[PDB]
Amino acid sequence: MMPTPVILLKEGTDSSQGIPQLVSNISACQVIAEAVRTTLGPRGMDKLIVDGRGKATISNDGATILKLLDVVHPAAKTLVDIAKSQDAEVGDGTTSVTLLAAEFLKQVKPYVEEGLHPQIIIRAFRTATQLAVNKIKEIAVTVKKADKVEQRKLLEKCAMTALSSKLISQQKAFFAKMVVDAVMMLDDLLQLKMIGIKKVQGGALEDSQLVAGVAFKKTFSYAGFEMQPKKYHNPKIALLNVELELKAEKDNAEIRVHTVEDYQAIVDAEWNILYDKLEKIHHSGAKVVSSKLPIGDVATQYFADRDMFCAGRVPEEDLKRTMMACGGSIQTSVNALSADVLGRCQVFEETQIGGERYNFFTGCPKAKTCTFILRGGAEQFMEETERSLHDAIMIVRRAIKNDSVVAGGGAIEMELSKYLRDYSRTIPGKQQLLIGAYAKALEIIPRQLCDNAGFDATNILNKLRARHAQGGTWYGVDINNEDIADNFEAFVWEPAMVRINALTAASEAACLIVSVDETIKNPRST
Amino acid sequence: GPLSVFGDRSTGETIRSQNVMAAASIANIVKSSLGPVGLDKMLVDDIGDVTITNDGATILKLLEVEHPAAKVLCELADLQDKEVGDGTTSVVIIAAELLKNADELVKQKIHPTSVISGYRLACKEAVRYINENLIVNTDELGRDCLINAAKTSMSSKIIGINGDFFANMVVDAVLAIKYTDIRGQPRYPVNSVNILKAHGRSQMESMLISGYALNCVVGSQGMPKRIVNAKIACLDFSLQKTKMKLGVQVVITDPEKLDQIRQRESDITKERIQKILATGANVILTTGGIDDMCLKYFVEAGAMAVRRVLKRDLKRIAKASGATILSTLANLEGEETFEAAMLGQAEEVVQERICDDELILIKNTKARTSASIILRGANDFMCDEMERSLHDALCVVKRVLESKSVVPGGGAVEAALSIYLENYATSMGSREQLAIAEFARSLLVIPNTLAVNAAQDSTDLVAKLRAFHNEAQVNPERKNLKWIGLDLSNGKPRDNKQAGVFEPTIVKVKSLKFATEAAITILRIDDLIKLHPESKD
Amino acid sequence: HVPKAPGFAQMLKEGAKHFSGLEEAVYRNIQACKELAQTTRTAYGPNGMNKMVINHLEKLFVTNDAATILRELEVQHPAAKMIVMASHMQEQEVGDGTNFVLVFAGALLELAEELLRIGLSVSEVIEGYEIACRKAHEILPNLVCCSAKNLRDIDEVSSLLRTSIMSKQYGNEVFLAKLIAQACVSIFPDSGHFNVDNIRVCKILGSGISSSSVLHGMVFKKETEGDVTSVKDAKIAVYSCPFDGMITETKGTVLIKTAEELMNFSKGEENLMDAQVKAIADTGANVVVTGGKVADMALHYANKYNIMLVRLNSKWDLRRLCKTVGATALPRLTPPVLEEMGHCDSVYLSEVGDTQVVVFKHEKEDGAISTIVLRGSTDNLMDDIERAVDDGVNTFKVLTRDKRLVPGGGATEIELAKQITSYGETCPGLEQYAIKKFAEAFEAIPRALAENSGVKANEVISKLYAVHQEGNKNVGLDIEAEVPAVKDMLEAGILDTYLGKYWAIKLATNAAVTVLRVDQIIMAKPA
Amino acid sequence: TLAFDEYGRPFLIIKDQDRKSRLMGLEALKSHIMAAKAVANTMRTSLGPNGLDKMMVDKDGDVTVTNDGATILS
Ligand SMILES: Nc1ncnc2c1ncn2[C@@H]1O[C@H](COP(=O)(O)OP(=O)(O)O)[C@@H](O)[C@H]1O
Ligand SMILES: Nc1ncnc2c1ncn2[C@@H]1O[C@H](COP(=O)(O)OP(=O)(O)O)[C@@H](O)[C@H]1O
Ligand SMILES: Nc1ncnc2c1ncn2[C@@H]1O[C@H](COP(=O)(O)OP(=O)(O)O)[C@@H](O)[C@H]1O
Ligand SMILES: [Mg+2]
Repeated sequence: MMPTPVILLKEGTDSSQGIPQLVSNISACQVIAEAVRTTLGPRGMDKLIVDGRGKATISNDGATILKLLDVVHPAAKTLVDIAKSQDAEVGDGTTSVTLLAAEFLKQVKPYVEEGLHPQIIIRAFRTATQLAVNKIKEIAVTVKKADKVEQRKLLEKCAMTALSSKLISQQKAFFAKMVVDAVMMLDDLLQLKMIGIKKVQGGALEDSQLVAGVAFKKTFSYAGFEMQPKKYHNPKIALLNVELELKAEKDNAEIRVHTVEDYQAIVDAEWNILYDKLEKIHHSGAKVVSSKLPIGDVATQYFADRDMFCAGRVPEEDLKRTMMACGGSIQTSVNALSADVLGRCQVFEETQIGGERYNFFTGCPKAKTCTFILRGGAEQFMEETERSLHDAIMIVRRAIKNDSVVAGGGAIEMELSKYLRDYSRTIPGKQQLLIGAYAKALEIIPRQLCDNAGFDATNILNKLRARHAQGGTWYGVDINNEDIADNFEAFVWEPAMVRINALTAASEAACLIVSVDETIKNPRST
Repeated sequence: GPLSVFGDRSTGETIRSQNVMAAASIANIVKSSLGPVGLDKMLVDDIGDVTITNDGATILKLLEVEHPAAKVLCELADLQDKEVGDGTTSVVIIAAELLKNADELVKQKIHPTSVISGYRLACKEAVRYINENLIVNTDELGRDCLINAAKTSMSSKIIGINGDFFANMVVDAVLAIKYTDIRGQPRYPVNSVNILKAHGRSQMESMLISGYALNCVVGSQGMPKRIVNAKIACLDFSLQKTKMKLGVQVVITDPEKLDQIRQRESDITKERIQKILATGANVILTTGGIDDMCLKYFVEAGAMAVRRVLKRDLKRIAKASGATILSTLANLEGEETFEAAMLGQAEEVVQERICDDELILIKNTKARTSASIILRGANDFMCDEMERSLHDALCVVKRVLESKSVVPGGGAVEAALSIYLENYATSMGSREQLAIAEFARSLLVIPNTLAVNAAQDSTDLVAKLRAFHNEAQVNPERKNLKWIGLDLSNGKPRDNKQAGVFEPTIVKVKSLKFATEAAITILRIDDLIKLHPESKD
Repeated sequence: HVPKAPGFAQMLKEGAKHFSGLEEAVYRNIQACKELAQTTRTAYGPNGMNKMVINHLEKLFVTNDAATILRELEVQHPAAKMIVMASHMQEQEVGDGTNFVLVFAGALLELAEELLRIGLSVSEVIEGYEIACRKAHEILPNLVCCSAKNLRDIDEVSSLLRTSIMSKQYGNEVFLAKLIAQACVSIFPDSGHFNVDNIRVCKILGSGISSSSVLHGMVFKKETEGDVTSVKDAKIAVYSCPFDGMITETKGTVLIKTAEELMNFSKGEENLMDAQVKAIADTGANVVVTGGKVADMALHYANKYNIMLVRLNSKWDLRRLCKTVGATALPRLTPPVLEEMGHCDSVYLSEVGDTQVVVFKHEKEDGAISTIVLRGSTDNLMDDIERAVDDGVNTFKVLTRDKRLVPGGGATEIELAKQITSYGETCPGLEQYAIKKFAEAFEAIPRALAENSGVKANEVISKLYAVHQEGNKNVGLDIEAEVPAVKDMLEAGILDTYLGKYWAIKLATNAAVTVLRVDQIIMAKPA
Repeated sequence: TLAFDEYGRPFLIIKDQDRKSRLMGLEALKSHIMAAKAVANTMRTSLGPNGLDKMMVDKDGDVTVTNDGATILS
């Protein structure tokens, strides 16, 4: 009843102001944190989100669940972007970054309702975060005896905990051994495009395998592929970027002929153009032909008579992996074919895995790439297995360049609460209610390890705060037994930069929510 | 498979989070109207009526609610008026913060029955500590206790002036209606004070009428409107023409007997009016009706007759003036006796000018010397606010004179209970110590709300508040820091013993008992089923 | 029954409104511009609060700069657009102080309403504001105490740039001052024109602000399409033509008349493209960057002669690469490059933040161009630091134009409030009331600094006039803690944009005068 | 409460949240078993040599009598 002007404010916009705006932003982050709350820990469940088209996507990753909720709240989009940056920087910090940033707002939620101008909270959050990321670097263990069997065992323990809380229960010793062997075959770039993860429907998780070479899906061929048998003991691969069809036209050629004696010479020349390209592939040992451009019926029957195999319409992502596997080079022009541009393998067969055919390469010792073939019972089952595989790969990718690891579980998150509560009792002012509130907010990572399976989480935090204040600093939460356990001796490991980027992204997100005091939304939504 | 109910079912922590937001929706409204720095609100209806008030009972009664957990806190404010009368913004904020801190406990997988049993050990200990840490009864301070307790209630309302004008009128009103009872009970019925409203001069012209102020008119404009040494005749029967009942009918067989029956309806009527007027009665009060034929007998004899008065107003006049409420004829088969020795007495019955209305005043009533307060304000919105603020001020001095015990206000009780219950939770606390520890943090919201509405320092003034109360409990050197409160006009902890910030004991004892009991019922809504409205079938 | 009032003299509109007089037109333009001044008053100062503003495109903008807020708000009041375009002229001129315009002109119109309702009309408040505006430009050269002249290096500008950073990034005032010092000084033109377009911001999603750095070169967001990504010689041949051969312009038609011309056409086209790639391989080139597309035959000989290919789809990014490595974009097909080659130090690729980038990193010859690579947890945070980065580059252009500085933080506006009040008491006329109200508009500018810090502005503004007794002229505001006891600004180092203060007073005075000139408003039907 | 805050502001998290369905409870696991048992009770009668066939009608009206479990659920 108050605002009735002749000319309105902007158009029709509503804007909240002050203290009711800030509690509206904190309580909005609590609702979106419930979609990643039950996905923490090995006893954490997954979630299924269906869109309007009917496509079902079952996952437990924070970067997968939060992107499918279609959240339109302005403050709640901050917790989605830190789950996207954790997947882009680390790859396995996802559900922990979103839930810890919501606790930084809920611990100051009784403090923002009673005074406490938020510049003191931003200064206290940046002070506690810099001390938290420094105590991790001063306690992260490392070794000086690398390039041995001990360094490979360090990469396997970080991949088993990365494969934890996924849809893998007893296949931790089988899958994580293949993840470490996948990145050691790569070069010194650690590119994720140099490893193919292809899903084949049909088969259990034990039927999966890590191919040392490459394997493509055997796309649409022509008449002549029931010939050309798949038994090669030492073949050569001709990677091409040319068309092997009779109708290869430059789309601007007009062959004006004058007589019938020269008219037949043009048609004989069009076959002689295609057959000259096939003679360049021949007489060089290249029994296997690969090209991203299609091959017609003429060149398919020519290779069947000369006992040669071909494969057309190969995707460009597969030919780049095939080039690094066999050690050759993709030649667009067939005139420059030699022994230096062809590939070399040992076993090249076309199997029948999952009903569909797959042409797999194996036996090449100079393989700078690999291919991990997944076999599952559903399309959404293999998509979760692919999403769980990317989290284990990106952990062991960062662990090579930085081998400093910390203890898994809630071992680091509890001892950082010890060093911050001892720091808060040595400084005067209003920071005792904010540094200590930052330390109590870090204790939810051992809470969600217990609240997902009961475990009497109130009594298990009194044992964690007593063990870290008395003895070791790597005591966490045991999952099989309902007690505290040393996670460093139980081989529950994780890299140190997983928790460094988790504390950095959660603090910068929590400092952004407390810094906005007005929210203006324009009604034009077309 | 599932339940085939036609309504709606929600289980788990959904209703456990909805009841806290339902209680916080009510507490965030009334948080801006607490303490001397509190501000009033506006209650606009759909028909156009505007109600400006700041009391916790008048706001929540007119406000419509839908949630079942919201109706508990709204009916909690209605009980505070009957039991205490000023304690009806502070109960709603405590009972909602009791659910906010208990919601943080049940999210830690703590069972709510331990929180219910933990709240009962902290509520009974809070009444035990407040009854052993009072300062003094009403013997040492005397009249200074009644004035300082009255000014604490008026500080949150429109009558919170720096002077003692409204404070002295309330104490002189309760002290003039001292009605003794059996077994030594000096009762003070505050409902007998007729609080009247009139849009007139400023608030400094509020008259304290020693007697009673009747809100009625004389009627016929031929009666003397001022009678000195008046004799009040309180009676409840309509002074109209004698109408026969349903069982009696007039069936005449002779035309000569027609006019004698018609004149008999007024002769029996005027026979009562001549025997109640020959006994010296000058003022006649009637709850029924005096028609135009009977008004002539008061103009001719020179008597005042007031018709259609309230039944609740006639009992306050007849008890204060020594009059007997007579309904009919009586006294052992007597024709017309009226018991003329039982007439009321009054010094002066005068109809004054009350800014374009008529108001009848009775001066000192010669028997009991009652009191009535006529309020004066700018508009009708201030007069409705001045009536609610005066009625809450009358209930404060009623409980102090009945229960001679006062506690320091301004957050001094909630600061001492916030530290005693933390030490109480450490002694006998094994599994319910977390509920007693959150009972102390929920009580701290009363000094926290005083710092928000005053725009002062929040996390430093209350931290300095409990610094004095901690030294008064762990350092037994007679520090006498149990009366440390808040100075909201300066922003520093002050001593409420010398400053005169006094509150009754049962304004916080009954507040902590009603808020703890209301927090138990809302803590047991883990399952909630809502059926569809059955309106059109 | 009930009658009604019809039109009187000129009611000829078909749905449009009309405003005339002081109460219907002048007083309503003041109250509309007052709501914009109270809107951005909270976001003003180092302790200002951010604002999540959503435009019509349903995207999120969170910032504390008043220039980017008004660009997203769809304001429809006509007099309110005059204070928005006056703040937009502050961004185009100096790039800093856009919010200073909303506070000063919002207080100029608010105090003008107190003069029209008590006294003089718009013919004397406007003439009274213009006298005090000319006198305000005589005190500003007298308030200059320091200068950005001695030791123009990364040490002195690391402290002189903190004032523009701490007003929008309070906690990151130390990291962003060093990143803007290693970028603005490194692109110095050796006493020439400082171009602010030579500093780009590459937003890389990833870790926090502590991992941000400045690379001497350019960082793109594209791929290579090759396997020659390791380049150490870095002899770059920049082209603007599409690297796929030379095609004709009008129609294009291959004319075959015999069987020999059909067979030799496909082999002759491959030999023609082979001679052009080997013509640039013999010149020593390693990086070939084109603007258009690239055919499959050009990629075949690029990997054969071991040269790297870079695709740049944007035509504006191609011109910035020519100023980075010192080359020239050739519009024709690949010639033997004589002297228009590029010369970098190391061109490589790295996947930082799950983003494969191409870096033209200079190691030895560091100063040709700069690019600040910012890191952040959210995409909304990196847009707010980019606004703080652009405020640091725009402040460096102000110090190039004028090296003078005035002590900010409230110290300049109090001395401007004291001298104008001295001129107002010595004016024996009726326009002295507008001169005294012009000095009170400068009083409300440190009032917004104290209200955003949670301090009572009555005790803050009383201590400022008590310490300004004719000889100090430097004490501003200490917003570090409650109960301020304010200190000197030259000892703290809070001084910025004397040329920014010279234009923001002139633009806000001309904006408030233009509103007061409007006496009659004739609007149309909005459609 | 849902779609409203305690301060009176509208509480909108995701788009079209009034027409959404979310179940965590204890019946979310119960709804998965009762939906999967009805598929298993349908395929129980078509098991073994005495398994009775099922008549499947397509969207175009074509009728195919199938007994193998692959074509029935598809
Ligand atoms: N064997 C184990 N014992 C106890 N806790 C474990 C074990 N394996 C994993 N965890 C815990 O489960 C959590 C899984 O976190 P996760 O969801 O992977 O984080 P992000 O989403 O960032 O990848 C880790 O914080 C870790 O402490
Ligand atoms: N002079 C004062 N100094 C400090 N606090 C005061 C003063 N006067 C009143 N208060 C506080 O203001 C509060 C007002 O409570 P109130 O809303 O009247 O409760 P109710 O709604 O039950 O009547 C009291 O709790 C009291 O502590
Ligand atoms: N360290 C500091 N101490 C006190 N005041 C400061 C400090 N840093 C910045 N300020 C104040 O904050 C204000 C920020 O103004 P700003 O919004 O940047 O103006 P504009 O919008 O024109 O750029 C300045 O007027 C300055 O006085
Ligand atoms: Mg600035």
